[PDB]
This record gives sequence, C-alpha cells and structure tokens, in this order.
Amino acid sequence: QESVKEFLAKAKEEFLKKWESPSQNTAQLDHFDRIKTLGTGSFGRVMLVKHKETGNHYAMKILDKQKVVKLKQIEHTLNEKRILQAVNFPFLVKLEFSFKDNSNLYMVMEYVPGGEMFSHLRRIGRFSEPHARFYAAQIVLTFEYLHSLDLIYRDLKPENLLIDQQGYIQVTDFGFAKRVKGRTWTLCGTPEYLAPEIILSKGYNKAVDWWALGVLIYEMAAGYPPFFADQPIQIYEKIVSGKVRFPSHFSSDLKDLLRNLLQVDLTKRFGNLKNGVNDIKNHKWFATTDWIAIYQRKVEAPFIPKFKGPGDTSNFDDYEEEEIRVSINEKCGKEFTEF
Ligand SMILES: NC(=O)c1cccc(N)c1
Ligand SMILES: NC(=O)c1cccc(N)c1
Repeated sequence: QESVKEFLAKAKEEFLKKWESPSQNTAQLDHFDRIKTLGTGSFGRVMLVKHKETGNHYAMKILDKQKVVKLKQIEHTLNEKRILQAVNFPFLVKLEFSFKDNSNLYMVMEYVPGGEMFSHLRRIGRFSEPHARFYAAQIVLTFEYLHSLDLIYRDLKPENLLIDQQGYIQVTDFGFAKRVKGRTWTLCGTPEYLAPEIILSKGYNKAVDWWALGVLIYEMAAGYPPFFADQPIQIYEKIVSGKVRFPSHFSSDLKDLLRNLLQVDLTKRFGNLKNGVNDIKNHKWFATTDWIAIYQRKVEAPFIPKFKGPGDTSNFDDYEEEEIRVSINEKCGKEFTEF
C-alpha cells in the first residue's frame, strides 16, 4: 500500500541525512559511573553504567582499538557506529551517545533490563508458535526497514535480541551490519545461522538475513537450531545439504514457511523474490498477525521479563570485573578518525 511506500521513503530520507553527517563525541567517560559487566567478547565488553547527573542507566559497549585492529574489525566497528547513529525503528536498541579516547571506542545504548531472548528460550525450553510468531513479526518488520535502507544486519541470533519492559524485542549488536547496494563478501556471523552462500564464499546480499530468520524461527519453536552439530565443519555440511527435519509438533504452516526461508537456492528464498517481504507477511503462518498493531506496540506480549527496576541486572549473568584503562598515549588514531 502507498502507506508503506511513503513510510519507507520518509525512513530513508531521515536515515540518509544522519548517515551523511554522523554525530560524534557526544559524551565522555567520566560522565558515567561503572556498575557491572553485562557481557564480554574478544575485543570489547558491555557495561551497565549510570549517568552521574541525570541518574539514567545505559549499556555502554567499550571496544579496545588495538584489539579491533588485531582481529580485523576496523571497518566493522565504523559500520556499527555510523549505522546505529542513523537508524530509528521501534525494535532497534537506540544509541544514545558515542565517543572515543586514547584506548577505546564507546557506544552508549539504552539499557534493556529484560535480558537476552537466548536466556529466556533456554530457560523455558521452546516457545509456542504464537510466542515465536510475535517475535518473528518484529524481526520481519525490522528487516523490511533495514533492507529498505540498503542495510544488511548479518548477526541474527537469540543472544542479540533483548526483551524490553513491554515484552517486545530490541535488536542489539550491529557489529556486522553494513550498508550494501548489491553484494558483499565478508565471512561473518555465527555458524548455526550462516546461509549457504556465506559458507561457500559467494558474493551475497540481504537474502542471508531471511535465511537467518528461518533459523531463528526454527530455534524458537523447537528449542534448538535446525543444523546443529559438534564442530563448525559438520554444521556447515548440514547447512549446504538442502535437508532439514522438523519436529512433529510443528504446524504445517510453520514447516511451509521454514522450507521457503531455509531455501538453499538464494534466488528462490522468501524475502529475495519479486514480491519481497510480502511473501513472508502474507504467508499463512502469519495470518493472525496484525502488522500495524505489532509496529505500534499494541499487541499484548507473550511474556514480560521479571526485573525490579532500570538498575536491575538479574537477567544478565556474572563476569569477572576487569579494569578498563585509558592509555596516556593515543592508539590507532588514524584508523578511527571518523568515529
Ligand atoms: N542494550 C543493552 O541493554 C545491552 C546489554 C548487553 C549487551 C548488549 N549488546 C546490549
Ligand atoms: N574504566 C572503566 O571501566 C569505566 C567504565 C564505565 C564508566 C567509567 N567512568 C569507567
């Protein structure tokens, strides 16, 4: 409908204005108190912080510039920040501030105290189809938005989907997101979620996100992903094979949708055909979904996470609290000039 076309045209206009003139250097480290480590990785960490003047809590992603360089993530980190400062959609975590110092890059996000979908899914076992469908619809709309801006997300997995106070999704971690007209080539993403064309080193496009949605829906509804195995090489063999087995409890509609998302031929995969996202939105598995009501957050959620307030970290796990230091000397200044 012209309504969707005009919505997306305005979304692109607003994205492009911020994309062309990114914000920079909008806070500094000593504006915040450090509260707790919420997550770690090979080149950074995410910390719960509190702004010392307003009292607001945020999730601060801290990336070590030297480790970003070593692990060949320079362009990826520049992508992440430039994209996040430019997007605006109900199911994307908002970047509130960014800055850098001699040692680190900082992305200060809205804090989502409900934690990762991953934890809730593993705790409950599997989600009912209505519950999985509620989350899936949010991802469908989010990908419609991102792909219309020529953005590919490239890291869909339960760990990157936080549950907010209303029970809705907030997608976090844009470390692999990229603005791509046409194809791109980088091997990235988590093994169980990789499309065949990534595994086979092809030039790939937004169809990889629709493949990953199939994996996510399967994992939400089954409790385990479709191509599981013990080593990555065995996972990859299963992914490229064209074979998937479905639990008997899956509905026929769910199986049909999944065969079309988990289509190994990218030219036949739902989301990548002439009808685009509408092949997904109009599929019978989504017949009960009111797309506008989801976008407007008017649907009652399946599940409201339990938490005590905006400083509650109970839905995140415990990590060694390590020092974060800032060198007296600037590191990697040239590489990160635009950040
Ligand atoms: N935005 C958040 O609350 C958050 C928390 C932990 C990890 C990430 N990536 C984000
Ligand atoms: N140095 C640190 O680990 C840190 C993290 C967050 C806030 C502040 N002020 C310091």
